[PDB]
Amino acid sequence: ASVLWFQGGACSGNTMSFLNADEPNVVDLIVDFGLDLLWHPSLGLELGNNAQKVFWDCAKGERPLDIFVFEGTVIEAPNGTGQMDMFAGRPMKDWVTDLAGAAQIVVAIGDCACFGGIPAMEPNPSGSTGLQFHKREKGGFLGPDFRSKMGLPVINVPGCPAHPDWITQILVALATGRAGDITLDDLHRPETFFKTFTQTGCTRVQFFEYKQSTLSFGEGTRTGCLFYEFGCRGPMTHSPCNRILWNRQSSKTRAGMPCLGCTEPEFPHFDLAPGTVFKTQKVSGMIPKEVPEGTDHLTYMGLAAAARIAAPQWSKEDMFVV
Amino acid sequence: ASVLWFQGGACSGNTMSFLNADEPNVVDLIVDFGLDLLWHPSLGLELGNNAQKVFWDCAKGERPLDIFVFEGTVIEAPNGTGQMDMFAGRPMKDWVTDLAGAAQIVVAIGDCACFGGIPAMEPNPSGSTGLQFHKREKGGFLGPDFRSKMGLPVINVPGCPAHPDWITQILVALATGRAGDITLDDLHRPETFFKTFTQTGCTRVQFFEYKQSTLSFGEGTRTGCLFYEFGCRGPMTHSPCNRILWNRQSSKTRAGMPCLGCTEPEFPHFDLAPGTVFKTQKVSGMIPKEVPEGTDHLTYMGLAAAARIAAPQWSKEDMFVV
Amino acid sequence: LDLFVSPLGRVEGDLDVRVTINDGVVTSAWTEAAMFRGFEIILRGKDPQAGLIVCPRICGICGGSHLYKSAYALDTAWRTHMPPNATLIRNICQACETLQSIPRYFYALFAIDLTNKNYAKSKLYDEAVRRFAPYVGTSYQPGVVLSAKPVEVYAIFGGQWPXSSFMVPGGVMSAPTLSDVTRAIAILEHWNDNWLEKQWLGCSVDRWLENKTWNDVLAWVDENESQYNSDCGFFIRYCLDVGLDKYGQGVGNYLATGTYFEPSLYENPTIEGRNAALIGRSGVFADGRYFEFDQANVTEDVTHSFYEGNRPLHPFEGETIPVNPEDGRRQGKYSWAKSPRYAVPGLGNVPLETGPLARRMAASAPDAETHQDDDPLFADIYNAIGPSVMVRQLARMHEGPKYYKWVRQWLDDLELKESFYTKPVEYAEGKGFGSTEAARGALSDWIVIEDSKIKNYQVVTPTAWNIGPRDASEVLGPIEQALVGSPIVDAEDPVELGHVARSFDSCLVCTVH
Amino acid sequence: LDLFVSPLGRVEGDLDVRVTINDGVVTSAWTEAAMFRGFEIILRGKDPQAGLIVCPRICGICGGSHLYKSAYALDTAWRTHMPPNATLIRNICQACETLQSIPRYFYALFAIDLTNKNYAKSKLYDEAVRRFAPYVGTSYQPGVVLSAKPVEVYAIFGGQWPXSSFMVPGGVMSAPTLSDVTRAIAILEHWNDNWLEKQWLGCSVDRWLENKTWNDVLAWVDENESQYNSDCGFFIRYCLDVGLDKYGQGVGNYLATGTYFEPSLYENPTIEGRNAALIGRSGVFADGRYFEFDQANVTEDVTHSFYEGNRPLHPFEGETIPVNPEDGRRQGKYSWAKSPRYAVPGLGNVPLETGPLARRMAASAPDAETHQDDDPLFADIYNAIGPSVMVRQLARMHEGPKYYKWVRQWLDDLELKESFYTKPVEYAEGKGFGSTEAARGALSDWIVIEDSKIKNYQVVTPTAWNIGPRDASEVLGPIEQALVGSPIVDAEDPVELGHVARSFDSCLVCTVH
Ligand SMILES: CC1=CC(=O)c2ccccc2C1=O
Ligand SMILES: CC1=CC(=O)c2ccccc2C1=O
Ligand code: FCO
Ligand code: FCO
Ligand code: F3S
Ligand code: F3S
Ligand code: F3S
Ligand code: F3S
Ligand code: F3S
Ligand code: F3S
Ligand SMILES: [Mg+2]
Ligand SMILES: [Mg+2]
Ligand SMILES: [O]
Ligand SMILES: [O]
Repeated sequence: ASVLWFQGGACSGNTMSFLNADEPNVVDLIVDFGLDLLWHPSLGLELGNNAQKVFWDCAKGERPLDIFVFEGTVIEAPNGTGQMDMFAGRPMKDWVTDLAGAAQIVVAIGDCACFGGIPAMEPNPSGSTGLQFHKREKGGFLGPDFRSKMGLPVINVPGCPAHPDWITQILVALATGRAGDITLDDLHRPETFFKTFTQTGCTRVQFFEYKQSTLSFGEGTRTGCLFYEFGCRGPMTHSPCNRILWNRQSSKTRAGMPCLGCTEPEFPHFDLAPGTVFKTQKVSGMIPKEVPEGTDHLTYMGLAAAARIAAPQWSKEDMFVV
Repeated sequence: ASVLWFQGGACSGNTMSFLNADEPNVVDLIVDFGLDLLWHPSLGLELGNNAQKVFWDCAKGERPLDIFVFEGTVIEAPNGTGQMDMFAGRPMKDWVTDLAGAAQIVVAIGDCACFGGIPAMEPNPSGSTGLQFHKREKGGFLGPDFRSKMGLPVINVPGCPAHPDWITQILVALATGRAGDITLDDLHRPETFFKTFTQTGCTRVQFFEYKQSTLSFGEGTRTGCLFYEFGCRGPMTHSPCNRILWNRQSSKTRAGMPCLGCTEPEFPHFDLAPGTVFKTQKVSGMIPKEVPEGTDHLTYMGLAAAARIAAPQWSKEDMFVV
Repeated sequence: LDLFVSPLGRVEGDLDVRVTINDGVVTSAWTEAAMFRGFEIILRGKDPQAGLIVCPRICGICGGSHLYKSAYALDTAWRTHMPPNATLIRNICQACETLQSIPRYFYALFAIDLTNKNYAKSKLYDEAVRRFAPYVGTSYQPGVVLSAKPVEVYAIFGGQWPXSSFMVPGGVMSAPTLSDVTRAIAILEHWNDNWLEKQWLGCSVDRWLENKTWNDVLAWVDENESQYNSDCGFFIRYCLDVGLDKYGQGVGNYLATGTYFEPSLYENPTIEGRNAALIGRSGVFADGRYFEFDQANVTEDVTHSFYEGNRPLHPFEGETIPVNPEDGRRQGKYSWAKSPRYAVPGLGNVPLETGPLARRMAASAPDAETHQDDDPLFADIYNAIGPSVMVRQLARMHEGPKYYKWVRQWLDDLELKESFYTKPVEYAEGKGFGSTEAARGALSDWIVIEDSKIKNYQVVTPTAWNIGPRDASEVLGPIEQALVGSPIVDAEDPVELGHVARSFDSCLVCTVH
Repeated sequence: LDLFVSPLGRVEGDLDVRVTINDGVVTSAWTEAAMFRGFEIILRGKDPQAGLIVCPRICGICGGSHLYKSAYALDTAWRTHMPPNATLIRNICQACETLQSIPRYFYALFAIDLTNKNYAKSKLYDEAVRRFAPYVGTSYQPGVVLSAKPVEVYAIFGGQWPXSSFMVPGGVMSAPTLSDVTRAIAILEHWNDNWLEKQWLGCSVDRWLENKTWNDVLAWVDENESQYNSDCGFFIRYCLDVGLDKYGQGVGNYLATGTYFEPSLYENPTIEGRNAALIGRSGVFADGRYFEFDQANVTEDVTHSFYEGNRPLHPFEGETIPVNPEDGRRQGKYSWAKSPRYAVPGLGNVPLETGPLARRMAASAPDAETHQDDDPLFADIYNAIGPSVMVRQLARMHEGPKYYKWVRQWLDDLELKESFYTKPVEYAEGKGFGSTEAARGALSDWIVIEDSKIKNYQVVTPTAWNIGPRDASEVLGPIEQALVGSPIVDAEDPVELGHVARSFDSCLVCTVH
């Protein structure tokens, strides 16, 4: 299947994360899984008119385009012209319009493409938006009703960056005849990865269960959960990040970094406003302003209170010891 | 450092698990980390008298023996003679006596060597025991006061089998000058791996937190925690199994198999007596006979009751979906 | 010359081989399994599902095979229902363990002996040393390192390898997701490309499987440089150059219990319906004739084994009653391995060589159904050149490409929306027979459940078939006969004995359990 | 001939290159950074630590470098204490990201152009195609695949790569365990053995680092077969055969801000004490003279950039005020890249080439302290053959062995019982300067914190230094001058422009942020 990978308001993190893919690695995926990577800004051999010829053929339908992967935001500034992102002689948004409409499948890889991501934070100088979402609001650049030629919406592979498996395993499924096994949530994210939470498989959930808080970074992360003092969004973030470990090693939360909720459309949450970075917003200094998904403050706090009293001794000591 | 790896009442699972090692792989560990693997039953080139010459040199002190790795039980039957395990012309226990006393470090890899493991279950036909433990009771075959020439007790790398990292990372630490960073718990297990629980990083802890039970195997494991109906011992088992994934993929509990507590000295717990296999022992059908480590039934049940009422909707639905 | 080799390593456990060498050739051989754990004894009185935990611990390399048959023993005992997906997962994981065993054993346990000084005069010796030298061999390192990949697939579905018990009566514990299957395919494809095709074959698995005759194999070696210099092509040329095709023939009679059930044909596992549902066909090849495997014809003799007993026992009524080796040796007993024998009509209870070669002959049997392995390659090799260390090895390595394709297809066959487990009725009563083809051959469990307890649990492992000692009729076990006729160039380093014993991929921990 | 290359890919972002070709040689060049996100604008008014999240998103390949300097900007702004372990972890992860970038960029972004048909007549062309062909190159596949290993070490300490923010004022968020360090060493050793030594060098890192002169490098290539046929040796021979040593010289003046602080010398990060504590030394090499880097001499000009401004701004008072490209082009502006210039005495504000080559020249500066990189190799190469695409590339690949050894030692230096983080005081006020050496060169953050908010946040990336357009004096940026003099054999496929731009490892997402 032909794959065209374009970068708009991108940092290429999803490409680099994609290149870290293992089982399959990127090379085997490109070569050994029938996925003809027509071009990629970071990997495509063609340049200049030679590259443009590939793009136009896909855009105009001269050659089939099975999967259009878009990384980065759709940059519409200035004044909706998209000239803050000029690619191959056109505003990148114009390429997105043609290629997304010519593609059998459109995959938004990374928050930028999915929802707007970091470039879409206020004041959004680049007029950035996602392909089919602007943050949580559906519609993005292509509109809510956009469907690829196979009738699917933009497949949103979120993350900042997306984990390689979140895209490669989808590509393998498409290449191995399992496109029908791919179910998408309301944000068009593959449920096989985004029905879990970042907290799912986190090494600190036991501390979270007993409301034992990581109090400090570094050696302080040898114990406790990052929810209460570092604003970890794991319980409110859908991701396999602690099920499918990053780089096959770890995750933010395992390493002691709070989940930033980067698989969720609002990322960066609160637009990294003062006091919201690596801090848990609280009411009266005790009640987190945001509770885990599906929970209410009353029951969560009541359960949290009971959990503290029942907290075992080990939950209050270092567990990730040398 | 010279490594001599012997198998007593072993199944070689720790060797095979060891051979699955990655970062480092076994070959790089043997060759590239200064660890001279003098012999190994599954890998040693020497056989017959040629192999015996290596063993005797280590046993008699002709050549240095830095690390003596013992896999499998110390078989003492019949009548303490050890002839149910004859190796290289001697009862294996006799080799253990000489090599453990001649080794700078003695590593028991696997429950069999650590504590007796499966062969030590009643009626224990082979008279199996661990090097320095018989189940939880310290002393095993070498005695509680046994110390290697570097003053360390038998380093117990438990598991059935041990994960490759539980041994290789220790070997790397020894090879890279980090022997002093290795701290052992009361069971002589490396705390860097065995301060966590199997539940630490399990993908089902959220279900455990909200006391949502896996009700059936197969597709039933797409939700819930295995503690309540499948006797998962994760909360009572010290292991990194869900921190350092097995085969770099998964763990028992992530895959839907209850933790059997195979890093704990009592494994197999209850000697696999009827009703104790993949079942949670309960009192009156509601109260688990064993609660998580550090917890008491009263507070656990009280917290469990509160958790059920506060359980969010997602905790009652499939999360490990296709 | 009476030579006692102790230890004969790289046979997954403790093996001592005694041979009588006359004029440089072994005239008699004794295989001594020297380590006993008594898992069958331990399993008595235990939970009916305790075998799912204990039996994998019979062996690290083939424990998943133990799990596979242990689960099917319960499936038959409890008349369970096996969802097709669960059968696929069991098949995939059984094959994946074998796919891991094939390179791991070949390079780590077997091929390093190809660097033995006895072959120093071979024009290929230097290349063999470069490739197969322990821990530094250019083929050793990747083959061993990549051998972990297939069991990553096992771990994807079983949580870990070794030491999963995820195959339970009624199916599997696991609920594979899409990423599990896609990753498993990716791991399998990567392993097949990187080791099986690039390193072992130097060609596609399809090209190797086009070999239907020994001459095809020979032509395949010389067809092009890649296949010629592949580990397979080099191994064949090395074997023919150093004489590994000249000895290790063995009994010439084979037992294949088969495995890899077709999901639609073994949804309700039974002993009677087992053979028809097998993809990797069961079959007993004896006296040049093909026989249908029947577990009822299996008997274990302990006349020369360190167990009590006076007559062969069918494993349903089998006993594992140890005798002290000191007393046993006074009675002529020399091994902890039982002596499994198969009642072949006209031949009586005869030793049968188990393993890949046995499977390959079974796959060459006629009347193969569409789902069944139908491969005449090793019928032709058997008739052309007969069994040997090389032919036995080639049968093992022939299954790599064959099993890979099966696993690759089974992964496709998985219907991830469908059931992986049917809650069985844990009947307090039941007799179950679970058998599979571990990497080393016919692995069988006979379980008797009574009063919701394991009344009897008898495991017959492939290496017990092969390495089991003489039976009551003093008929040598398959490895013992294979050892007979083996040249011994150097008595101090009798590598040929290792070749023969290792050509069976002998697993002594399995042998005795 | 006026040639407009759009897109010039494999420069991590959108690059359009306009050149004026006369008689097959570029006489003038314009580098057009065509994509703008305005992270500096976004960071205004945000949390003081928002840069730790935002700045890594400037770039996927070098985001950890952004994190490294973004954290140090806060460390200096808040006068934090940096435990030695945290400095080590930052150094390790910064280097590991660069160690990942070096092969990934070389094979995926740069080397595939060596298969361009313009080199079809080279006796080494076929080998170059076999090695460096995209996605199938025998060197491409392992180099790209293994490039993920160093960032696994990054992920061990940072949780993931890309997209960690684990470097915080006061240290790092993470608390590495013993298995983290041992695994990191094992990953690094495996990567060094498998790619850096076996594939890239064909020899040990120590052997390559014995090269102190260009002649040593040439002798190293011809010393033996392994080094001769290593990717490095082949690359050098290929460059000398196809003429990559003949163009891409560039400005010849270099900026190295340095990174990799000695833990004992930067426990209390300050702007003034930065240079002395650096292991990878800072240094400005201009007009054949060595100068000490001073961030105060950095100015960014936007005369030909799509930003408002009439005079160069020091980034502390820098502004990122976009102008519409349509209007900007009417004013002669042609790039979203600012024009960073360095005030070198006697030369004024001059473009400085950033990158590995700049570091190598800085490492050749005299008066190196014991902890500091002291390497005269590229001073000799610079004097012997001067800068070029090849020499610039060799500087990049020279750091692989050099940084590997540093990382390997830093991992040993970690004292796992000691602190990884000192709780800083989140001062509402503070001006911070964090700089590092991303894979592509000098990466610098100037942050102004006021009212517990980001008042100003200016990022100057190495490729902005290199690819930044003409300044107010119409002085071409380093890549623009490097492009000037580049032959253009085929105007339809101007690969030489790609070589020059990619020889800088140009990252356009970094360029503009
Ligand atoms: C209310 C509350 C208190 C904690 O201490 C705590 C600790 C760790 C995670 C969460 C919490 C939490 O929600
Ligand atoms: C008492 C109790 C009830 C549950 O439903 C439950 C579910 C999942 C894990 C644990 C539990 C538990 O301990
Ligand atoms: N394969 C294998 Fe092990 C043996 N013999 C079993 O069963
Ligand atoms: N390396 C790198 Fe990226 C650029 N240019 C930064 O900083
Ligand atoms: S990784 Fe980069 S491309 Fe966008 S989604 Fe994150 S900023
Ligand atoms: S359990 Fe983990 S995902 Fe965050 S909320 Fe606590 S650190
Ligand atoms: S920030 Fe993103 S990468 Fe995972 S740990 Fe949180 S969802
Ligand atoms: S893997 Fe085997 S060696 Fe013992 S510890 Fe478990 S039975
Ligand atoms: S959280 Fe996991 S470790 Fe067991 S007890 Fe529940 S399945
Ligand atoms: S059975 Fe053992 S391998 Fe881990 S999941 Fe439980 S401690
Ligand atoms: Mg038996
Ligand atoms: Mg800037
Ligand atoms: O085995
Ligand atoms: O970059």
